[PDB]
Amino acid sequence: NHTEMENLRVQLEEAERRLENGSQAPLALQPLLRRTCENEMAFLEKQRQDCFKEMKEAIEMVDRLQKKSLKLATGAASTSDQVDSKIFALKSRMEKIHTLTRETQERWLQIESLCGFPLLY
Amino acid sequence: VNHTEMENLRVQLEEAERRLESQAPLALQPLLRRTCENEMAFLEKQRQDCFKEMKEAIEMVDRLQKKSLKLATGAASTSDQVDSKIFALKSRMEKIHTLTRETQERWLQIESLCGFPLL
Repeated sequence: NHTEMENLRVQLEEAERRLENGSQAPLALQPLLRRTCENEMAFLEKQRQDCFKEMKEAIEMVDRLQKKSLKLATGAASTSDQVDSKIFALKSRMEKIHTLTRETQERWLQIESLCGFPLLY
Repeated sequence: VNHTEMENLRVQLEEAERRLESQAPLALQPLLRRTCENEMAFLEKQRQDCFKEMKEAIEMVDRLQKKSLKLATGAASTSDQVDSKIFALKSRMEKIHTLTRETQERWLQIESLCGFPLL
């Protein structure tokens, strides 16, 4: 009972160390921040999941195009053009997501070290 | 530059003034404000998605009243399954709603352990 326990070990170990330095935040914070940190990484993974899933739809669309009169279409974009810029968007988004998760990991490492206890992964 | 960097500063300087005369290191307040702001944003995007799906559903119900039929096996009709689409959605919206209450509490608690504002 359960991960509550490993938090405790984390806490007890630092309490021992503090009873004997650097930046230290109150030990009551460690479970609250480990939870927070964990929500945040989860939220990122689910964004990464979605972009993957949407990239997979895109691939399927390209498969359809290649498989399957035409008209004029105006001053707009063809469906093929629409798909190519779908991919572009998706790939920029996936880059955005990748840096966001590096930024977030850094932030959490900074928080750890200001706090004086572990929290990441 | 300026922007929210300034506001954080006023938050920090103010508390530094009180501390000079539970405490977390003041350098934490900007990192924690960012973090907290992310979490509420992530939450809101979820509330949005679920709203958007409850809207898709309302649309299905409408299409159903508008518009031949076989035996269908030992399963659920189109209207049966839409009705359960709505049930799931309503539950998700409820879990989403409690989650954001729990999350606010956590941040207030964090605030109080830290000794500075964050929401």
